[PDB]
Amino acid sequence: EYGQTQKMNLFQSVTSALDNSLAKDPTAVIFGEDVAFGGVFRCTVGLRDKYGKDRVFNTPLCEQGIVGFGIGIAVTGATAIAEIQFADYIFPAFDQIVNEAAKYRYRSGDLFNCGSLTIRSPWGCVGHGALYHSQSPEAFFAHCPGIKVVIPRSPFQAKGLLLSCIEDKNPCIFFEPKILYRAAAEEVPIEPYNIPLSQAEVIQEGSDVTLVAWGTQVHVIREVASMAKEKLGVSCEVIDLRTIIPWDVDTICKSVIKTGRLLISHEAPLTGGFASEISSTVQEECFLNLEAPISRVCGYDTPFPHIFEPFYIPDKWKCYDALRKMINY
Amino acid sequence: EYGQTQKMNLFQSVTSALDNSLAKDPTAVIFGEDVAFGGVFRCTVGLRDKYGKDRVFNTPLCEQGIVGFGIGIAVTGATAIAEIQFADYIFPAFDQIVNEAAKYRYRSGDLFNCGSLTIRSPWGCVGHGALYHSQSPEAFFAHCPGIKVVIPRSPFQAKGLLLSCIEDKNPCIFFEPKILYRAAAEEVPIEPYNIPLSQAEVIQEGSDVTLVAWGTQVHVIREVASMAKEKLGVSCEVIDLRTIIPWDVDTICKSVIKTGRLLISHEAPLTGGFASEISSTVQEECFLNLEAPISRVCGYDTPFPHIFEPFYIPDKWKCYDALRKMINY
Amino acid sequence: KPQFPGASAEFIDKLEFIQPNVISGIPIYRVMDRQGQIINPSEDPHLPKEKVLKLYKSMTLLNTMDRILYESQRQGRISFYMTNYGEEGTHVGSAAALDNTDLVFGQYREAGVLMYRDYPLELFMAQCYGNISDLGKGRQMPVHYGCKERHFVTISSPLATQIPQAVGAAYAAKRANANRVVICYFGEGAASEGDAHAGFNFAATLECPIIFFCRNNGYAISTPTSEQYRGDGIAARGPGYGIMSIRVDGNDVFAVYNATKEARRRAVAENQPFLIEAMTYRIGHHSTSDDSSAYRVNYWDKQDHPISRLRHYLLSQGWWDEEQEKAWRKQSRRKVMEAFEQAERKPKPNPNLLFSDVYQEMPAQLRKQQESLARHLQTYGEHYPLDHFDK
Amino acid sequence: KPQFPGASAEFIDKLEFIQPNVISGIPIYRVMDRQGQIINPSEDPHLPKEKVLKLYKSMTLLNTMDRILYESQRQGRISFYMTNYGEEGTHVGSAAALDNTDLVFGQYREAGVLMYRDYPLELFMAQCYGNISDLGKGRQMPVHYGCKERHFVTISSPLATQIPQAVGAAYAAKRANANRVVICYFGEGAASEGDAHAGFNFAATLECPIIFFCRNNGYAISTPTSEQYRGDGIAARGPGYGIMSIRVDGNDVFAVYNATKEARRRAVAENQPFLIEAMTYRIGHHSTSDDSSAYRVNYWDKQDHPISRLRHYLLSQGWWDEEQEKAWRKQSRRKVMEAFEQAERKPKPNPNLLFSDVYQEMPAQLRKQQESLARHLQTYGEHYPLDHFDK
Ligand SMILES: Cc1ncc(C[n+]2csc(CCOP(=O)(O)OP(=O)(O)O)c2C)c(N)n1
Ligand SMILES: Cc1ncc(C[n+]2csc(CCOP(=O)(O)OP(=O)(O)O)c2C)c(N)n1
Ligand SMILES: [K+]
Ligand SMILES: [K+]
Ligand SMILES: [K+]
Ligand SMILES: [K+]
Ligand SMILES: [Mn+2]
Ligand SMILES: [Mn+2]
Repeated sequence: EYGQTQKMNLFQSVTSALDNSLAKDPTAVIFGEDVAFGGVFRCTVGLRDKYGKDRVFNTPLCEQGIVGFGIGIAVTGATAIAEIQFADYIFPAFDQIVNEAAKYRYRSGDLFNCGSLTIRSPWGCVGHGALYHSQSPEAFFAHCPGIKVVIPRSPFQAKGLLLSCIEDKNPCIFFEPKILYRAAAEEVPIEPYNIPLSQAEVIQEGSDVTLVAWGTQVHVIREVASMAKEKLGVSCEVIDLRTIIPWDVDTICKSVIKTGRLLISHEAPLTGGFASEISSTVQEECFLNLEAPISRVCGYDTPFPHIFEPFYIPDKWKCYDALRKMINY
Repeated sequence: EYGQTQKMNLFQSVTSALDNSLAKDPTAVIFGEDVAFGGVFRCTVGLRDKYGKDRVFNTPLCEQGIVGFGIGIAVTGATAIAEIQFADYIFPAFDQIVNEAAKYRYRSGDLFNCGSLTIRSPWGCVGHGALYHSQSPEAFFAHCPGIKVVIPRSPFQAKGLLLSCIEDKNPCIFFEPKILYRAAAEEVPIEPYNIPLSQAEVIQEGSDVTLVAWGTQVHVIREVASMAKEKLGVSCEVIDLRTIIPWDVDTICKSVIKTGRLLISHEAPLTGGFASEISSTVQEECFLNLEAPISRVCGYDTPFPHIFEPFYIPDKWKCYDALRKMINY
Repeated sequence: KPQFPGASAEFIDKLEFIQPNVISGIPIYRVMDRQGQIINPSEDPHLPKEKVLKLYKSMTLLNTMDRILYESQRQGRISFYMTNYGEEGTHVGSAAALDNTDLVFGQYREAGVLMYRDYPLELFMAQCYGNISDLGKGRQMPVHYGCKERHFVTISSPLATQIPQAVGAAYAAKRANANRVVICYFGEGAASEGDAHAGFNFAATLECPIIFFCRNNGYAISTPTSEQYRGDGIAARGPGYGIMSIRVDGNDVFAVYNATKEARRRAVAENQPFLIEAMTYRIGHHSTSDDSSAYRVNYWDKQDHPISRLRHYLLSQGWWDEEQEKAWRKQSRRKVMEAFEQAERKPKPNPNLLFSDVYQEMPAQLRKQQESLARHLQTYGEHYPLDHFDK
Repeated sequence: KPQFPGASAEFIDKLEFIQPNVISGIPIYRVMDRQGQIINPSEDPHLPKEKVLKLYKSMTLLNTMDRILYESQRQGRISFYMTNYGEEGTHVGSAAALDNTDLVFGQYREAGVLMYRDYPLELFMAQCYGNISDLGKGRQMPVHYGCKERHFVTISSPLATQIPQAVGAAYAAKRANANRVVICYFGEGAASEGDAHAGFNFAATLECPIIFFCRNNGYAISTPTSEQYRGDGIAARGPGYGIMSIRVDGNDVFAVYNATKEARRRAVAENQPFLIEAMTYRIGHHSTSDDSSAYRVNYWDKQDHPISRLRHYLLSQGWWDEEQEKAWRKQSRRKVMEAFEQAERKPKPNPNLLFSDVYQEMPAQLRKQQESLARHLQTYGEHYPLDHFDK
């Protein structure tokens, strides 16, 4: 495919995307809490030694500062790759992201921009992260015109999507599913390559039902697809959304026009979750093809619990049962 | 109805709700930027003189501080009525609202709570507020279990709903449509009264289509209802949602089961706006009754512009045209 | 000797709390008195006549424009305005000390910096009217100016957000060996925001060439400083972050100039932040939305005004007179009125422009919404003010 | 004399920038040396034997519990842990100076405060295991303790959020004439957050009876203080907000005690905030998720440890000996092990409890989701660890 590859898990593919970026773009800098020694998930190991202390460095412990600082770097045209240590701690920077980064180009009539900013952050459940190490905040950002929000499902996908975020001329939030950081490795090009933003990927074709998810939850719906085939004789089309905003409306709609049924799943809570935006759009576009109501299989409308995690998450059984009801509707 | 009433516009009904509250609840305090002299919209005029400088007071200019401070007052059991000067400036406090206020009771197993906190803030378009004096942030808060979000359409409604927020044992955000502050007065009880939270109000019965909105936009859909009747012979049921979360699912669904058609409208941008949550829920619950796709008539997916405001907002013509297409579907 | 990594300090064997000294705080640096006389000759910057006349003419031209735009807002011709009365000295004294290409971030009450940099009257006007000439495309509220050519970052309403941003620009400047400073203006109210604490700290730890310039004008809208802080103003906070700090009489253009000039030299040379707190008084209302009589001026307007103080200096030096004052008042009025008339005659921009620049490229779904408005206007256009807008 | 409303100050006629003094910062207050000898008798608090033995036994019982829970996490028995090594003196010295009903807000590394207040071993255990006895219902990560009976506000992971909250509680206490102080603990890293700047400022302007207590232990995870700030630590920031401030040797229980006692008296009497920066060293890893060898201890563990320093004091006074040390080590181990065994035997709480307390009353739509899980478990229960959970 893309020159020489090597086996990488997700943390290593992130390190490789970042190394590629600082090798080819002399303006690029990487900064945040504890990034200098390699980061608490080891995503920046080696980079300070390779590229210098002025390019990979620790900031003070202040998320509103990190994002404000990165916007300012990007205003000058330099590539700024900010890290927020867990996506749960992105909220102190919410005003800098929503009122500042997202609106920077528009409000200046394109005199100024912070296009060269990317914010990367660990995201999603991790077994025992509880309320503040498990969150999936993408729906809070989906309602903010002017930012992009991108979430990969695997090492190959992560490196391609992150490089696209870094290079894209708009402020981007890149959420890394932390439960995948040391999951199975796969072949990843050593050299840079890009995967397009605002493009969903149909990873398995099918004819009876369309399943949509992102991040780790893609792997859950792939397993649900295999259960439906074996237990029900049902052919499921499985789509990784990849980009939360702007999202690939056309690919999802085309699939649902074919299948007539849609199930969307995400770890984030149901109410106000991004599944509502996908559901209400597909319903408007595909209304005449819908054989059953669009299903949403999500986290409960509660904070993310410590000891009850196994009961909280939208697992393959929850998703299977929902799919079973939808096919019988 | 409720003892002696007097004519009040919306700012005056707010002053009256707050005066009632500090008269009957000795713990209650009111605080924020510029509240001591009466506030920049005059909602707290007279209260410092009446109740004392320790009860109605100015804070430093720091929204994360205002909300953190109010949570702390409420942790002790005292009623804390925080003001955020424009809803556009609520974002610095987003971490204190989402990670702290909303999760306070849950995460402590009910050992501690901040139930006695209310945050009130001017909200919605105002003719020339541009990007930072016009916002409608309710969808950002809708995705956060543990808070309530309430928006009134009129002076009588505002006083009843605000008193319910103040008294409710959960942290509440009360958004005041600032374009209504000095709009037409109506009769408002001088003494306290309550309007229930999580209850929509059907303000006009109809049989062909259900229209849902909140705040100022309720008045727009009421006028659209009168246009549809005159121009199309269409009977519209008009519902004020009132509470954004937790919202009155049953009332909306019952209406749509009757009419078979639903149009939802809100000034906030379409994508990730709260209309998606209402649409996707009604679609799941009422699927077999839907005669046409659920319509959403919203602000565009852009920041809120200065000179282009007349073109941006989901006005009665935008809503009428959508309704016309839906009835012809 | 203590071995703790967190501080460099001796032991002490008596319990003694450090007491803030507020009653006798950081002294206010002043070069000329209220009569425009130099107090200490060794501090006199001895600026050349033509530059001092530029300070003066910039301040008065801004005053002229303020008077006209304020009145234009009261007549319903622009939606909003904020005047700069009493603070014009902090603007031009500091701008005069900068290189043309030093990057400026501001709050909203620093228009004199753009004036000093020769920003055209036409473009101040175009932004307040949101007309076709506005490079901001009419998207923001009046007085939210920006100019890429004159290195003045577009103003935004949320307070203090520009502070950590200016620090990041300063870092990038350091890496590029730009040999330029960033200056970042804000009010004493805005200094209360969490962003100020982030900016100050990041500037010192990351060693950034930046001047933090605080206009302390005694009020944040209705809020007096006794309710804003209890420390010795904003200057007293700088040293705690490791920032070289100074307090200046901001109604004295020379004191402001001298402090900004020295800060700029050292910040760019040493890659180190400086804080200047300019003490002034907010003569006008907070904005056209504020009636300051609801909560509180002529002492300041008549005794200690930056324009009066520099005029006296100019009269004392024989560099200005009544005849020159009279002729300049007249010509600057005429220049402002000419820009004003031209600005009111222009249409507003094409309504399509509400959709571009959200992202660099318009997403397909956003183009669809743009197309939806076009179709809407074809049917319902008579209900919209289309004749005010370019077509 | 300057007339500016923003500061109280004289004029000065020479340009002079205020320079931070970092090399020789705020001195570190110390009552006993590393040999447990009193340095200045007039500072000796002469606490009675039984209270000093409580300080010591609280510190060592916490150390015993840390060792056992750390090892329990390495064995996979609890999901997470954070030790308190080297900082046990800041905890008990300060708690000893408080009234039982003074309200505490914390960060996560102040468990000794709860120990000192006689929080049962069973409930430290129950929270780490998330078992049926946990009053937090197993909802939060381990070490996120809370106790309403002992006035210790439930810990939360987001840093510094408790700071402006503690200030609000202190305000409410003032209004109620509670005659109580609030104390608010945080690390030197957390002091970088915008919330710290909000809390400090609101406390001084609103005149609140609160003690801000900063543990400065030289690291915030991997980040050394040279990268956290460039000012003279956290103590040097207090005066700029108008806060009485002091720096203490936090490995000296008496220095910590004396500073907390005096701050409490004055804060409650005057309704005024105090800041204490306790200088210490983080002996352990940041948490069980951290391997500190990746970025950096025995100097501190062996030369300057709060427990060793107080033991020496106790041995010097003839108030403890080898036989007492040996017997106490044994009994506290046995008490911790007894709580531990009991905690591991208990089931986790009923899974329904994941839904309650989101709001006070469960909304109807939330009850519907609760009902949906119950129905789900009736069909698919064999795929869930139901036998670990109450029924
Ligand atoms: C985050 C935020 N909160 C509140 C406001 C509303 N506001 C606009 S200006 C202002 C006062 C600012 O005072 P100061 O910084 O002292 O500047 P000055 O107007 O006195 O020059 C306030 C509260 C805002 N723009 N942004
Ligand atoms: C807002 C936020 N950002 C980041 C974190 C991740 N984090 C948990 S503890 C920690 C270091 C805190 O250091 P310090 O305050 O010095 O306390 P210490 O652990 O040294 O006692 C960090 C960065 C968090 N919990 N909250
Ligand atoms: K980017
Ligand atoms: K409430
Ligand atoms: K700003
Ligand atoms: K906390
Ligand atoms: Mn001010
Ligand atoms: Mn630390």
